Amino acid sequence: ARVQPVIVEPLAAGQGKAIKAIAGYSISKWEASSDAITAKATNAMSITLPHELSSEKNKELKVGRVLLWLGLLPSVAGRIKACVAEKQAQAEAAFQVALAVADSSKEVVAAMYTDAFRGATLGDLLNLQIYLYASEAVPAKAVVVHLEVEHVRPTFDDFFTPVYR
Amino acid sequence: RVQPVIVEPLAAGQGKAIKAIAGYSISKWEASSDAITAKATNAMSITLPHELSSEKNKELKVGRVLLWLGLLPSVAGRIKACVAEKQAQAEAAFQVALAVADSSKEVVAAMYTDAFRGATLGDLLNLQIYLYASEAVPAKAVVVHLEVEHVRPTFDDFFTPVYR
Amino acid sequence: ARVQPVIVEPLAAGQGKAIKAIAGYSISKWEASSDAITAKATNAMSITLPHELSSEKNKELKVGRVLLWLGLLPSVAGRIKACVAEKQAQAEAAFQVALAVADSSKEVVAAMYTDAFRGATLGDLLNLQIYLYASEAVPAKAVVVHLEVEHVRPTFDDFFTPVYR
Amino acid sequence: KAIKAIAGYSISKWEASSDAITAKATNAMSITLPHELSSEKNKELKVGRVLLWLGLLPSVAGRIKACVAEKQAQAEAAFQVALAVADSSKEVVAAMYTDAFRGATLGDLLNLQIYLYASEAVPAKAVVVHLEVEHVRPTFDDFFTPVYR
Amino acid sequence: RVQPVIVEPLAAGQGKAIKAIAGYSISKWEASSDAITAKATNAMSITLPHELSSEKNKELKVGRVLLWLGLLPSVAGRIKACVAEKQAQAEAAFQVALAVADSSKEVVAAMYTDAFRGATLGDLLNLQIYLYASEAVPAKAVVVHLEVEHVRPTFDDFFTPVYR
Amino acid sequence: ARVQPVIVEPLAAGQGKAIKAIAGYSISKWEASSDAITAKATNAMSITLPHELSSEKNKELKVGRVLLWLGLLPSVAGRIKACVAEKQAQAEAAFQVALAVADSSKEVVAAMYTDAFRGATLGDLLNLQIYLYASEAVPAKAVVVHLEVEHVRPTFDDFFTPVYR
Repeated sequence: ARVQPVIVEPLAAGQGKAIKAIAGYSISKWEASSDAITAKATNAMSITLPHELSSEKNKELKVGRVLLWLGLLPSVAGRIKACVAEKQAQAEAAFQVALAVADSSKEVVAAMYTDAFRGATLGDLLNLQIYLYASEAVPAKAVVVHLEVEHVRPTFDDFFTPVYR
Repeated sequence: RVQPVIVEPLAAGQGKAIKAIAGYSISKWEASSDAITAKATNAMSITLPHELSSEKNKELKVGRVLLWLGLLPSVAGRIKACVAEKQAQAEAAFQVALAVADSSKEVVAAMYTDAFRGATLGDLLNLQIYLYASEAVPAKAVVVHLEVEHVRPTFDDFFTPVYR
Repeated sequence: ARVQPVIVEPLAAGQGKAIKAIAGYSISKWEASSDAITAKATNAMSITLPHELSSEKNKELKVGRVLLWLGLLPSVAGRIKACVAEKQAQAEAAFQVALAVADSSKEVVAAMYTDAFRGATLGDLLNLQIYLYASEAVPAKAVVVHLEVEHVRPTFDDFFTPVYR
Repeated sequence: KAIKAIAGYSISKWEASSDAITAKATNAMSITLPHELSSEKNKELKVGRVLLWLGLLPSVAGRIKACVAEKQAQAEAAFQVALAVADSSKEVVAAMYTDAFRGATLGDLLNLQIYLYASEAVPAKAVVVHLEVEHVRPTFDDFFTPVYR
Repeated sequence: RVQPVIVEPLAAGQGKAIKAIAGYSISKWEASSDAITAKATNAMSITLPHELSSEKNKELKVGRVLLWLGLLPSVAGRIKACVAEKQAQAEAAFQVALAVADSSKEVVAAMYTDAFRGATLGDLLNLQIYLYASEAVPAKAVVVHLEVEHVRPTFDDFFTPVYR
Repeated sequence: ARVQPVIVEPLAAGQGKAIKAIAGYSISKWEASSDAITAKATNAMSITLPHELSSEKNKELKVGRVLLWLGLLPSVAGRIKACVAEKQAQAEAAFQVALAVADSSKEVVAAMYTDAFRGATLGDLLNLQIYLYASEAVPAKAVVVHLEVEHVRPTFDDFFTPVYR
């Protein structure tokens, strides 16, 4: 005999529960500037490590969630899709095998790849690619990609480089 | 088992207010704009108020912030705006940006629940807002407001000492 | 481990919790017929008191909520916006400083100005204006505006005019 | 100390403008209600006490008088069945029908008529009746109309 | 029997502050002047601030008030100022006046502990201050301040509702 | 029915309760030699930091009271006023907006700016000026100004400069 009536708050952008990561982990933050693409063409673009993460310690840690949210040039126009995937030698087909995929057309331009990699070594993402694809041609450096990732906190980025003492 | 409900449509302006977290204040002000043509992105400096710009309060610890902008009702098309540090490239700011204020969306407000917490008002001095527009806009047709808050200056206290 | 599944009743128009005002107050009801407007132009239109409310008692009461819901000529066409505001000398800009604003385009053609005036004297609304604006030209007397307001109940509209006895 | 209305009752007032008026002729007219309460929601409310009293533009010679009555045929005679009668000549011009309507729906107010009788012609708008009917508080007239107009 | 003491000289500005009576605020502002010649008495309207002039707060109940004026340091001679309703005669206001602010006296401040209590800000709109001067004064050489206070507007609350 | 009769000690100069600062703070002491001024003219004169206080640690501490007591050349003659204020671009008007102001004419040639700055960063006083004004022309270096200030004690001016060991 329930009939509880709810009100629904419109939600201001940026409002949100934010989701901080499970303990012992530390989300890092870094970028990957886009290249200009031919219209409807789908270029691959490789995933370099951040400077600090190229260190030979951390290349074998353990990675959990991956969150690729795609920013844009504000006045870019067309539909745009992007996703992480295995190093395929070809085109779209990474999308047809991708676990998840971002879209410009739907409110949240983001994708979260939980379970996709937990828990790989951090260094092995070098084998991976992101993929980018757009309905329309776009100018270069206009689709920056903020993929984000966490790992067990670099336990021994604790101290100064010893030299000297 | 199923628990049927009934959505109540909700009119503009009647939503629950967000109280400031305790011990704070609010400090609204305006920041009128100019021009913006085609798909250019004009940038505006923020500008501190009357009572504010004083060395007493230039240190205060900013908390959350809000930035809703109000269009002239009859402006054509779609516009967006954001807050970020003086990027050398005007478009670039949106890319690092945490939130925009899309006009197409049902509600034109962005707020940064974090991002500015623990910050000096003085740092907020050099912190451009931006605009983008798909069309043409007659000058000062658009005027960003902004709630901010900061721990209350003792300011109120009692009066200035009578023996000035 | 929750996953409570809800049903959503479609809601018939006019259904609703209605919201009666906090005690001691009494909502009044009155009108303000619209004037014909030039297309895209934004005329001001002044707020007269209702006959009974012009009485010199009530002009100093205390006003709480204000609810301006905008009715229409059923076959009026274009986008229409309306809002109460300070007596600006100019045009749209009252909208860019208005706390709230009605729209034809969104289900609820209404706006509720709680906190906007609580608690002014009832008489001081004379300083205020509503504003009206439309994407398209409209015929006169086609956009009647039912702004509604409450106040402490007129404590001494209790009795007959004494004359005589 | 005026005679305040009992309990939950709520007085509500309105003037009714007059008309042209010739000497000796009884001049009929009809009460026609505030629009606000003329609704079907509340025409069916229970009336209690009612009284009319009528001001005059000061420069009107001669006596004038009025009353509320049922619709008539010869009209003029209605004073003879009138249960009270306001008059300029009288001490207080007010007339009070405490009893006569105390039980009525406002539905019958619609077919009641007020009458005017100047002795000699008086210019239009020089007389203005005011009614002071009284009735129960509307149940609806408290909570807002639902948002979804 | 005698209870010897020892007066402590007290430096400018170090006196005990007067707290506002509880639940209030403070609302300082300026009111710059002009001219004043010979022994004429120029009159100035008070002028309500930025945030103030809004129908929400035009009713608020004013409490006490303070009015200290600051001379340009090097002005000649002696000047006085007061607050009263628009007397038809400019000199006359001092005569009904409750307090002046003499310059010759050690401390140049007048305050009206009562007199305005229970008053609307709106009434305060029509309420001239005055000046008098024994000499000549270059324009805007003198600038009355004024503490006032009024019950706090809820104003702070939380933010404007996000759905503007 | 009180009528307690008091005696009043004349007070020798220098006698006084002295006022030491609230704990954790440490008053510092430093100077600012005056420049010659045109009669009745009011020059600004900037506030440099003391040598030790220019250190990049302390420039962000917390400042409480400020006490500007003005010494003089003993045989200087005229009326003299001085005050700290905001960096105005003009003349006297800093006095008409100054919270407090010293005077030669009244026993205590001093001013204490409690509440004026509590609690700014120590470094931000660089934006401030003192102002000086005199009824009569005065010779240079004749109106030295001993403004004094305290701050949280420089917590880590504790140790020797490490070099070496």
